[PDB]
Parts: sequence; structure tokens; C-alpha cells
Amino acid sequence: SGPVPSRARVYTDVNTHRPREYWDYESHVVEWGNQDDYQLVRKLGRGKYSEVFEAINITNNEKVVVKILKPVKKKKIKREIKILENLRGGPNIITLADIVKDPVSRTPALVFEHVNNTDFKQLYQTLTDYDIRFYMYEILKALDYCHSMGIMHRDVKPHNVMIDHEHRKLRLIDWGLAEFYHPGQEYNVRVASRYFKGPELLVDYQMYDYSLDMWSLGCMLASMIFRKEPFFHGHDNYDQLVRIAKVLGTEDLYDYIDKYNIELDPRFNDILGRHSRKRWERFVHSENQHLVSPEALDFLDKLLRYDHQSRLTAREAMEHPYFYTVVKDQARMG
Ligand SMILES: N#C/C(=C/c1c[nH]c2ccccc12)c1n[nH]c(N)c1C#N
Ligand SMILES: N#C/C(=C\c1c[nH]c2ccccc12)c1n[nH]c(N)c1C#N
Repeated sequence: SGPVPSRARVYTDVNTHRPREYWDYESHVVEWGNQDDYQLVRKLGRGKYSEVFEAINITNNEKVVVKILKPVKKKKIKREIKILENLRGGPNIITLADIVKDPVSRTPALVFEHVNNTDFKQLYQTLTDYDIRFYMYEILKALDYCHSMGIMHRDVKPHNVMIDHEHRKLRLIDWGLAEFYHPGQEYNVRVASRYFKGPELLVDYQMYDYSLDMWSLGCMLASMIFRKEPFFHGHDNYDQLVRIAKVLGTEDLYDYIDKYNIELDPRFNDILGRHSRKRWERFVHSENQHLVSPEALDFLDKLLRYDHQSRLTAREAMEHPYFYTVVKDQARMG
């Protein structure tokens, strides 16, 4: 007896009514820019499948970021490209400025707009209550947009949210794990960073959807308002679910498992133990209380739910009273 099927309760059939070309990334034909337009300046970091450089566009002296892709399935590169082109211009979505390659070796690279980021390990220490509300709202705009365009990000975490704080400018980056949502599809659960993996991933429930990103977002919120990063700190994927259970409680976890007829690894129920659901107020201390409000705790509570169908959508989240003062500020006459 296998697990009960599931489908997204929003944007379920966005890709269904799109032209095949929209989601059939395998058939996408890349339009290549010119490699010689860019000069590498400094290495910023290294992914498992890429190397990331600060660069300059020499035709206009603008800073950019160049991500050189290591040898990998072309299918994976084409998926990231198609997704970035589909979402280009969307609110707080990183802009893919160009796609280039060594014309002889064919080694390809993605070129992005530059964000003058403050590393989150430094920045979050200094964020005010209003700053958190504001940037959470910006992330929600990006997620509602990509979800409405039929795409799951699947790697929401502080490292993938670039913030130029003095310009109050936020971009959601690294779309390398993102995928098109098709109802009934069984997806790879090996996505997202350990600390931001939703319960569905940790229990190997493959028929997940956009709501995975809302779990990850709730993990970020908790880490910001409680000044504990990451909030759920497991030592491996099994222990990650234990850390969640110690806060959300084991009864609601086993209710979730039961509802979807999920078969848990035998090892789990010995390490999961029995835990009451904790009040979110328990994590409020003198040092973080200026970032916590009844509205913050109510909002967080509505994101961090075992049942993916029970989590707020990005659109529902933007309606929450937590964002009242932010929404007025955004109401811009310009
Ligand atoms: N240096 C160097 C490399 C340069 C490039 C290869 N394509 C590119 C496309 C646009 C801009 C630079 C390169 C490189 N090629 N292959 C790697 N793994 C590299 C590294 N680092
Ligand atoms: N890593 C990475 C990326 C950006 C940065 C990493 N450290 C930084 C330090 C200062 C300024 C920008 C970055 C990045 N990855 N993908 C993109 N589109 C990016 C942009 N911008």
C-alpha cells in the first residue's frame, strides 16, 4: 500500500496550459552572447557544479557575476537557463544578463546582474524588526511570482538571498535546483540545504510542490526573529526531522505520516521519541524580543506545518498583518 497522492492547492496546472516550449527545457535552443564582453576580476566562491566570479562588462564598465559551469549533464544546464529566462523581470528574481561560452572548448557560463551583498552572518545581526518584515515581503514577492510561473525554487536559504542593504535591494539567486511543477510528478527529494529541508523531503514523500519553498522560508523567518541561525540544526537528515519534532511535536508528525500513508524507516521512531508541541514564545529571550511580535509568531506558526497542504501560500502570506506597515510603504505613488 503506497503513499496517498497530492497536488498543489495553488497554480496546479500553470504548466499544463502553457505552450510545450515553456516547460520543455530539453528542446530549448540557447542564444549565446559574447564571452569577450566580460573580464573576470575575483573568485567569489565555488559550488559543487560551478565556480563563481565577480566580473566586469567591459562594454559599459558595469559589475556582473559570472558562474562558470563545470562539466555536467547538458539537461541540467538547460533547465536552469530556461527557468531563469522564464522568470526574468519578475520581482526580486536575479536577472540573467547573458549566457556565454569559450567558443573553442564550449565551457559555458551564466552572467548575472551584480548585487553588492552583505554576508548574512554579518547582516542578520544588525537587522531591525522592520528590516525583517520588509525583506520577508520581498522574498514572498519572488516566490509568489516563480510559483505563479509554474516553478519551484527548492533551495531557499539565507545564502541564496542576496541583499544590498543600503539600497534595500533583494534578489533570490541560484536557480540550479529549481524545477517545473507538474501535478502528480514524483520529484527527487534530494534538494534544499539540510537545515531548510521540509518534512516531506525528510520522510521521502516525492509528490511535493511549491509549498516546499514555504517551509524553507519559515525556517529563515525563525532564524531571523529568534537570532538563531539555522533554527533547526540537525547533524544529518534523520536528526533534522528529530530537531523539527522537538519543536512542532511528534503527535502532529505522526498525524501527517498517517494522512499520507507514508512508510517511515524503522530507525526513525526510536530516535523521534515523544515530544510535546512547543509554544513559539519559548524561543523569545531578552536579546531577540525586539524582533518578535504576536504577528510574527502567528505568521511563523502558519508557515512551519508538517502538512505541506496546510502551509500558507506566498500570496496568503503577503496578506498577513505582520506586513501591514510594509504594504503601506510599497504603495508607492512614485
Ligand atoms: N580560468 C578559467 C575558465 C574560464 C572560462 C571558461 N569559460 C568561460 C566562459 C566565460 C568566461 C570565462 C570562462 C575555466 N574554464 N573551465 C573552468 N573550469 C574554468 C575555471 N575556473
Ligand atoms: N555566490 C554568489 C553570488 C553572489 C555573491 C557572492 N558573494 C558576494 C559578495 C559580494 C557581492 C556579491 C556576492 C551569486 N550567485 N548567483 C548569482 N546570480 C549571484 C549574484 N549576484
